[PDB]
Amino acid sequence: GDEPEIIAVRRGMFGNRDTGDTSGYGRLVRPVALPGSTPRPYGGYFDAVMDRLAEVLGEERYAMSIERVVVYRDQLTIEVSRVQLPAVASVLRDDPDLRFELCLGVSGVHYPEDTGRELHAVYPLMSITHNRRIQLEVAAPDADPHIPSLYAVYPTTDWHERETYDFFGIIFDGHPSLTRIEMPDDWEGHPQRKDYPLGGIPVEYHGAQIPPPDQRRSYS
Amino acid sequence: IFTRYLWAFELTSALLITAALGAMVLAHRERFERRKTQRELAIERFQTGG
Repeated sequence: GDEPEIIAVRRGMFGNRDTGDTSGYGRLVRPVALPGSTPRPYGGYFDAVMDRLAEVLGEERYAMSIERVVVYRDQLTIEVSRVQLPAVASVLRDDPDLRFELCLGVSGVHYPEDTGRELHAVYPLMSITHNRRIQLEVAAPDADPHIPSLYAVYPTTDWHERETYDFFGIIFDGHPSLTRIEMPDDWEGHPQRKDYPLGGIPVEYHGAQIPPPDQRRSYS
Repeated sequence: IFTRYLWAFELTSALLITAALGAMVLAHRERFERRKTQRELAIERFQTGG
């Protein structure tokens, strides 16, 4: 794809998920789109980093692996295609010009409205040698939440792949042991998924109680 | 001890030396079986790590 990545479609003015407190304002339809591919002249060293990545990777392989490049707020995010993640990770880590020796972790985020790409894993990579920073974004469907584990390339991803599996169910296949790290192994569900309820209890008060914030109204 | 039995007293030193030698020879493991130090165990390829 080439259009910006719509993650949610909000209907109605005032950011109201429900029908609307006032009649007549619920007809606005605004898709919430995360930024799409950036025009080629990336700012700063991002342009050099992508030039080197496209040089080390073959043109065919580069096209197959890099789904998108997003330069947002002077930060570079390579939407990498799944499956190819280990290859590009190895290239980034090992290549002298890229040399992103320090992978800082793996963060899971869930986009239940993003069809075919509900689960995203974010790999913040830093190159101390060149003092550079990038992020890799890998998308997996909710129905097939598998992603190639970067354990061979970045051992630090262990306990980050485990944590993101625990909180989102992303199956980092190839991981030495993808067991729950935060939740009990007996736990049911993956808490940080949006569909997973907050699980709070009403706050008690003399003569009343306040339900958890997830049950009550909101205007996100 | 030091007049009538000084000879036995001195030989007790030989007993002690033999005990120490036996302990060292039979029980003291040498360099070839020295357990790897934490420093040594922390570097193997990338020790536990990777």
